[PDB]
Amino acid sequence: EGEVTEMTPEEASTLLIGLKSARGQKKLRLDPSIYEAIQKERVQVGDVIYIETNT
Amino acid sequence: RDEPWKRLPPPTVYPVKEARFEKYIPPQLDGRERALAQPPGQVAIVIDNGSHSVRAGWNFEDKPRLAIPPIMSKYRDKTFSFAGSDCYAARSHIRNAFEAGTGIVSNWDVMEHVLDYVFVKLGMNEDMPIVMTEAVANLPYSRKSMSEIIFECYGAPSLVYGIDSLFSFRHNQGQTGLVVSSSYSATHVIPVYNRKALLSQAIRLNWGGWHMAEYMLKLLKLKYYTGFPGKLNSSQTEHMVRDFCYVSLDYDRELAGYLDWTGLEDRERIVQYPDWSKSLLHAFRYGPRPFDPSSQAETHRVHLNVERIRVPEVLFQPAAIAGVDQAGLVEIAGDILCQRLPSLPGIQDAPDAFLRDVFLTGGNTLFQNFDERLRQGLMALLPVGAPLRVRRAQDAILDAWRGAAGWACTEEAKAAWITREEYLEKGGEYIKEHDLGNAFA
Amino acid sequence: AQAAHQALVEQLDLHSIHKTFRNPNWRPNQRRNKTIKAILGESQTNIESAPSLAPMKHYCDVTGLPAPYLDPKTRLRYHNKEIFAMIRNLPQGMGEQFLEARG
Ligand SMILES: Nc1ncnc2c1ncn2[C@@H]1O[C@H](COP(=O)(O)OP(=O)(O)OP(=O)(O)O)[C@@H](O)[C@H]1O
Repeated sequence: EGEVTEMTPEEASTLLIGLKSARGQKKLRLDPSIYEAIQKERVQVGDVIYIETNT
Repeated sequence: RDEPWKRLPPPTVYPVKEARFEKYIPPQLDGRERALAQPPGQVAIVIDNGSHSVRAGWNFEDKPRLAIPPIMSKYRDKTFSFAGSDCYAARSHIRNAFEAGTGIVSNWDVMEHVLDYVFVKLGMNEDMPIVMTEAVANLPYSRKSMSEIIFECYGAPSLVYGIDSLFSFRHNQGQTGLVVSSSYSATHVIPVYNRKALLSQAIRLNWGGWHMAEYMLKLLKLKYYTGFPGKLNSSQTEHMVRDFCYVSLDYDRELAGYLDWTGLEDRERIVQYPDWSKSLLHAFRYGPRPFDPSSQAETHRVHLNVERIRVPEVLFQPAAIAGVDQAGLVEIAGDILCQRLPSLPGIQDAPDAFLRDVFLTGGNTLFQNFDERLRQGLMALLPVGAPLRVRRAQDAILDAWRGAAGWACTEEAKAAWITREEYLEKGGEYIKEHDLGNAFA
Repeated sequence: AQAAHQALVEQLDLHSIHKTFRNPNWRPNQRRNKTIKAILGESQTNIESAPSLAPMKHYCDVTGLPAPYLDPKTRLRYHNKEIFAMIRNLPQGMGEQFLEARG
């Protein structure tokens, strides 16, 4: 759970997402197929999201 | 319905604590007799040039001798020109040595008489070194004029300028941290890396205790709208802020349900001076008790509900409450910790070192729940797992003097003095580059 | 009766005590006691103040409660209809003082 801090495409692919909570933010490296599931949803700058890591 | 004010208890009221005089004139001469008994090189007079309270004393003690405002007043009927706390705030021709709103001295005809009162009440009948504080990133003309008043008017062996918050850092036995000091004129944030201030990237917020007092005066001027029969001085509003304001932990939930009727009798703080149950404006101005019947000891009252948590909140949300177009304290601290210090070459660990000791120095800090708000803000900004430990100094308004007291007679201070012939040769704006003072020019 | 007050005014004085250490050769200059604008004009440090760029939560400026909507006539944030009534019937010369206290 948490608020998106940045949407940074690293390679030119892998896109880091910082998930800010009320206890601290945390970097997160995404697969280039889970990002095409984030991107179908309309997540832009500071939307709170709920990423399942496993499924 | 008579229920909401039938079983309501009688009020517990607090009087006005206006900054009046106090009946003391000591000509203390017992300090020079102890100062002339010590060996040379270990005697120096330390003056904290504070904007709210200039302090002065000798370095071999723990408490300062003189703690006066920079108030002077001169007039005539024989000419009286006394200064300091001897002014009663019943004649006031008061003008201050500091410019109103900024800790940069630009009223030198007042500062000369304030230093005159200091050297008289310490005892000078005749040449000691001077360690003196200043503000961060001081203007060169002010330092030139202060050095000219020290050498030419009085006659001194040497003086050295320093930042008082960094002296309180050096007395608190820290090595590397993020000194956040909320003073009377401005709130500084200074990162310190191995006993050295990184003054190329320190940030001052332009808010302070004087701004607290003036903004509290404006909100009590606009709250009591139809005319309040009473003299609304700035200093009595400052003493209201000193003992009736606290930084709230979770602000947007505390604020919106603050003026509810159920329990307003314990939130409200009331101040003397020498239908209605539906509207909130009666609860906002007057309280859950009924209206003022225009009595003697009823019209001359000031009620405080929102001003307890609205005025000390401007340090964190400045652009909305008071319209100062700058950033909050949490956002400045996060900008320095997360975006500048990892991008600076020459230092090893940006989160693992500066977060070991974040402590709070200045006088505008002794509010209930102020360190916890900053700790929750930095916990919301920093990555998970950083060992954050925010604390405060031991003697927050007096450690700025004690830090320069302990520093005054060491080898680094001896290698940073400016003697009289160095002032005669190098000029006026000469800077011994010490790790506490400003950058050399 | 006022002799004690007169003695308190007399003993609290600077000219009553002779200046045994002030240098009489020094003379003060007239071009002092300036402002920050004048000193910054002399030198043309103290430009380390930084603004912000973020959404601000706008509160009321009559009371301190959170207020979500303003006015066209006077541009005041206000909480509910009692504060709107007191805004629309306030005497002139104060509706600018609320924006002066806000900025
Ligand atoms: N017990 C207290 N609770 C809250 N605030 C207090 C308390 N005691 C003092 N203060 C505040 O501390 C402020 C004085 O701070 P201080 O005189 O140490 O600043 P300063 O060192 O003169 O500032 P500068 O270094 O800019 O000159 C006053 O505004 C006062 O409101």
